[PDB]
Amino acid sequence: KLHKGWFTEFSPDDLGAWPGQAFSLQVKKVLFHEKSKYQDVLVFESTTYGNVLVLDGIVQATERDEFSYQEMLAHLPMFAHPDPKRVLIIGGGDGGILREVLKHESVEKVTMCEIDEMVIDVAKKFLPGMSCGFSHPKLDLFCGDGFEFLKNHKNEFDVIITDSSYYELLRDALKEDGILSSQGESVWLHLPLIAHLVAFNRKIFPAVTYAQSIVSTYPSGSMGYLICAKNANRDVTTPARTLTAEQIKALNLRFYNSEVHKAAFVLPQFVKNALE
Amino acid sequence: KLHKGWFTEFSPDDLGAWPGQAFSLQVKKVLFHEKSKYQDVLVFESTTYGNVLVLDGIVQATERDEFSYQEMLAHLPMFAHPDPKRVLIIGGGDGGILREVLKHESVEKVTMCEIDEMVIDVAKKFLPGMSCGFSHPKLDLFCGDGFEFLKNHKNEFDVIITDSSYYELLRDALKEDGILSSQGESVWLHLPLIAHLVAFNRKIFPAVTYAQSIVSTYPSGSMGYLICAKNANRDVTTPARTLTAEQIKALNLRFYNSEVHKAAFVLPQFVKNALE
Repeated sequence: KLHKGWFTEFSPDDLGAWPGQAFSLQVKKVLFHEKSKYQDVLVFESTTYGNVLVLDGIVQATERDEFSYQEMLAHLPMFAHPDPKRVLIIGGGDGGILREVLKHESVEKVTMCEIDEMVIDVAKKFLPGMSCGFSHPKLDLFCGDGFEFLKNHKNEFDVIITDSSYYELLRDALKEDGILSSQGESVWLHLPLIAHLVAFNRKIFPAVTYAQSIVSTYPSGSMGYLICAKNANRDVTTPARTLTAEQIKALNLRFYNSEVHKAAFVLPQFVKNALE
Repeated sequence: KLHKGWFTEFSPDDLGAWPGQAFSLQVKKVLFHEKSKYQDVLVFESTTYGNVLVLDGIVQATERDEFSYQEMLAHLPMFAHPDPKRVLIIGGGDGGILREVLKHESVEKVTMCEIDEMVIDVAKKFLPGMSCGFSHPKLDLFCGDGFEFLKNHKNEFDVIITDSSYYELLRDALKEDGILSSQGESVWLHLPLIAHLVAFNRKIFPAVTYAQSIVSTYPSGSMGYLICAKNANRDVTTPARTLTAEQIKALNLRFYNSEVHKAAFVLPQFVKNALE
């Protein structure tokens, strides 16, 4: 997919998508490019965004933006839950969600399901500051069939996060005041898809809300986040406890905070319409 | 700048900017492309974004997104002011800000400074729904030297909006409870520039705040907005009066509302740091 010193993130319709547009990064030099038994895995140093990881032609992480979507996707469920001790990450090969989860002292053990071990190694070698947590004693790594895992691990997890009736599996895997956080597509591109996803979870969970935030290297520039809670009294849109100016700096948070937490759920009109 | 059925919004460093990246739209057919005495003006029908207007190689408006930045840039100052009657738009050749301003019944007269009459005509011909308001009896159009204009029109305006000391001119042009709204760059790209702009306006106005929102076709996907008030007691971050579900639909608002209004000022950590 590399051209004239330029990488272009085309939509998969190239012979869930973003047809009719594409975003491009200027390349200094390729640093890796193999095929694992799952996906085309490419990393390059870019002119202005640092090292960037692309999987199957889709940008996954950038050194320039190492924090924005990861802080939101992890910290939303984490701070909304009143004492998250047991956490599951589905996806996360790059390390960014893991890094953010480990900032919560209440965590006793954190399990991560990543099928492609090559993504982890790449991230270890080419993307530090994204992949520090892979040596943490609280990390329980698993490369197995993740569906069977979830079938056999009911009532284990205070928080499940997924980098994306599977949602019934997720519901049963959570403990009783469990919160779920899932990567939630683009309101600019997949609004009928988002509407669909929210609707069926309202069948499964007593509380389902959809927040969003800016993310530069994501198609069209905002990622959404689906957040479902098992307890009908959990308001996931106000965090359990509220962070002070110094608690934030202590935690090296660059995007997320209590105020931002709350505002990410104040949706634009056209988004609010389609979710009723 | 047109290639293989694809238009690419490169950064001006092509031999205030976004070096090292670019965004692209798939072209069905060109619809216009002339040089006026000011700027290269190009409009094309795109595969998936409708007709798009590009000026000097910079995307200005799209039929897919006709509303998001327009609704915010215009309605922020408009609803923050308690009775805006006299309004000035600097820029606005496409018509979008004007459309949104005319929704406020309190407006008696609205003056617009656009140098390039070719942009207005193009917008009239190729972009309806963006350019309905060019026939409104409240619109006072002006194609003159806009600096001299502002020198001679002191204490006339309740609201000035600009599609972008200078800012001293603007301050003097405003009446006594005047509010100012200016296109405010990208927090992803021009943070030292945003920091600079906010700092000098805190010298000029007793209240200066910076809000932002998502905007798909803008570089990296969020436009910022600079909002300054002459009265030190004006809190621009809470609108004067608060819109109901029906007032919103009456006004055909697709992005903006009172809740959204307020949240656009809740800045991400890294942005909040750099503005202190």
